[PDB]
Amino acid sequence: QVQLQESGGGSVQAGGSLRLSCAVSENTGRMGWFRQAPGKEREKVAIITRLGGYTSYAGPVKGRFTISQDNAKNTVYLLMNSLKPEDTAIYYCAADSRPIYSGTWRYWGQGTQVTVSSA
Ligand SMILES: [Cl-]
Ligand SMILES: [Cl-]
Ligand SMILES: [Cl-]
Ligand SMILES: [Mg+2]
Repeated sequence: QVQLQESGGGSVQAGGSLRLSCAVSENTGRMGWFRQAPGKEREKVAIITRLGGYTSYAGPVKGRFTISQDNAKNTVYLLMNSLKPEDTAIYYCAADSRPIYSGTWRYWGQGTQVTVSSA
């Protein structure tokens, strides 16, 4: 099995930044970040291959968030800039060695809450 562990969640002022990280227990072919707003379908945020140069982003975070990886540490990061209230959600990482475009991901982290507020 593969285990995953997210870190770096919390609450921040709108317009601020966060950086989520995800420890993956062993080498996998792909890794991704997902988010699930209240009552809503879980959605792709950003995905990455371990070896290629491939990344893909959800439209609404394109150009604000960046996915990156540290291969030596088996860690995947989600740098989140210019945060908006609509970025509020539980953020999860996932990984496996299924083909890059596959809709189902075999191994999931625990999630962490992200709350963005204007106040
Ligand atoms: Cl920022
Ligand atoms: Cl797999
Ligand atoms: Cl699941
Ligand atoms: Mg999209």
